[PDB]
Amino acid sequence: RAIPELTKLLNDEDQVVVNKAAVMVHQLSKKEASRHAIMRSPQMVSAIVRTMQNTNDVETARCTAGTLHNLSHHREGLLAIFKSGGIPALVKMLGSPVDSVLFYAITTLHNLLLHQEGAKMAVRLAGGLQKMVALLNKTNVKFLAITTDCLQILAYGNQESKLIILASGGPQALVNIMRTYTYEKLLWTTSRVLKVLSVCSSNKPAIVEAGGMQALGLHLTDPSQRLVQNCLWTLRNLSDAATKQEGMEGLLGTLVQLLGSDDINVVTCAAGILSNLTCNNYKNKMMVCQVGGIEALVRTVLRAGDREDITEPAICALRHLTSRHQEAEMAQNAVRLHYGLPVVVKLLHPPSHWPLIKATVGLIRNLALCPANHAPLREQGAIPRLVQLLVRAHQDTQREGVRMEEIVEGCTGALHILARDVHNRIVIRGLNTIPLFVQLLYSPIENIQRVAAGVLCELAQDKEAAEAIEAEGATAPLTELLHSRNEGVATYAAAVLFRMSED
Amino acid sequence: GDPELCATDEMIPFKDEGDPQKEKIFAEISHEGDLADIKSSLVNESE
Repeated sequence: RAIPELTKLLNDEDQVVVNKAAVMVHQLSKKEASRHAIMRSPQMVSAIVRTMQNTNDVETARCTAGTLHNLSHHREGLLAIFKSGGIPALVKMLGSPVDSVLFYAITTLHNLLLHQEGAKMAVRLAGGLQKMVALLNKTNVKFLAITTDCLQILAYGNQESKLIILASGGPQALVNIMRTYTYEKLLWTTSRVLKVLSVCSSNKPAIVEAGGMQALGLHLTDPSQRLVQNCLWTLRNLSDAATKQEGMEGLLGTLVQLLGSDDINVVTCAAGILSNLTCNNYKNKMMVCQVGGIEALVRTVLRAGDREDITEPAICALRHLTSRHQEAEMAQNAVRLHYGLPVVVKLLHPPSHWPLIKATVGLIRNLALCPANHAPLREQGAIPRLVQLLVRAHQDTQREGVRMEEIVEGCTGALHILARDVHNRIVIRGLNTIPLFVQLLYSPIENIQRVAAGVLCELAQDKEAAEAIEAEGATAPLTELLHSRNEGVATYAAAVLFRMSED
Repeated sequence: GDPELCATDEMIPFKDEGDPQKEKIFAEISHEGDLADIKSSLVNESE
C-alpha cells in the first residue's frame, strides 16, 4: 500500500528523533490490518527490535515491546518476530525495571514458546532461563504465573534446562511462591514446573532442602483438584529424598487424614508418601502415631482388601511405626486394639504376592515384641503360617519379585521374636522346626545364620528343647560360628552354647 | 527389647512408572484457554 511508503521513513529517526517515532509505530500496530502492512517490512520488524534492544529511554521500550506483542498473535506474526532476532532482545528486556515492559516481554516470549518453532532453543541460548528464574521474586501473581509457565515450557523433556534452573536457585524461588501465594492458576503453573523438576535426580535434594515438601503440603486441602494432584504426586516422588527434614508436622498430619479419602488414587498416594516419610526418622514416627496414624493405617488396610497397590505401602508404614522410636510399643499395642491382628495375619495368605508378604512378616516381627501380642498372634495362627512360608522359601533356595532369602530371614526373625513366650515355644518345636533351624546355621547368608541362632537361643532356655537341639548336632556349627565375622551371629552362637550346657 | 535397633527402614523409590492413570486423581477433572485469559489482563495493565 502507501502504508509501506510511510513505514520507510519510520525506519529512520536516528537521534532524539527516534523517541517519538517509536510512539508512532507502536500506535499504528494497534490496528488489525495496520498490523499486517508492518509484517512484510523486515526492515521495520528488525528496526522495532534494534530500537528496543538499544534504546535507553523507558517509554520508548514499552512502545517497541508493545508493538511485538500485537504481532505475536498471528501465525505469520511470530514467524518474523523470530526471523528478525527479536527473541534475544525480548529476553534482554527481562532485566528492565519498567513493569509495563516486563509484562510485554514475558507475554510475547510465552506466545513464541507455545507456537514458533525454534523459540525454545533460541530462548535457552539467550539465557532466558536464568533471567526468568531471577524474575521469580517479582510481586505480580499474574506475571509470576506466566513466568513459571515459560519455565515449565522450557524445562519439559529437557534435562539440560532442568539442571540450569537448579543452578540458578530456581527451586528455592519456586518453593517460596508455593509458601506465599494462594492464587490458583499460579500455584498450578508452579506445581507443574516443580513436578517436572522432581523427575530430575539432582533437583530432588534441592527441592527438598528448600522446604519443598512442607510447601506442597500446604495445599493438599485446596479445592482445585488439578493442584492437589500435582502436589500429591510430586510429594510422593520426593518422599525418598526427604527423610531428614524437620518441620514436617503439618504434612504428616494431613497425610494421615488423606488416608480417609474416597478417592482411591489419593489413598494409594498418601500411603506411599507416608511409607517413605516414616523411614528411619523417629520424630516423623512419633507424630504419625500421635495423630492416630496406626488406626488410620489399619482402617485403610481393611478397606483396601485385596488391593495391593494400597496394602503394601500401608503395611510398610505400619512396620516402620512399630519399631525404633519412643512410641513403638504404643503402636504395637494399637494394632491389636484396633483389630489389626487378624487382617495382618490374613495378608500372609493368597492372593498376596511376595512383596506384600515380605512387608507383613516384617510387621508381625515387630508386633511380637509386645508381650500382649504373643498370645493373640498365636491365636490368629501366625506361627504355623510363618513356618510354612519359611519351609517353602528354604526349599526354593535349595536348587520372583523378592528373593527367598529375605523371606527365610524374615520368617525366622519373626519366629525368633515369638519364641519369647513359653507356649509359643511349645507350638514351635511342636511343628518339627528344630532340625530346620539347625540346618539353617549352615546358610551362606550371615543374616540367616543370625536369625537361626537367635531362635535356637530362645528355644534353648527350655531343657527338653536344648536336648533336642543338642541331638541335632547343633554344637558343631555353633562352635564354628563362634568365630563368624558377623557380630550378631557370633553373639548368638555363644548365647546358644551357653544355654545348651546348663544342667 | 529390640536387639536390631540399627536396622534401617527401606525407602520405596517412586517415579513415573506403571499405568499413567493410577498416578492421576481417579475422579474426573475439567474445570491453552487457561493462561490466555491472564495474559490478556497483564497486557491491559501496561497502559
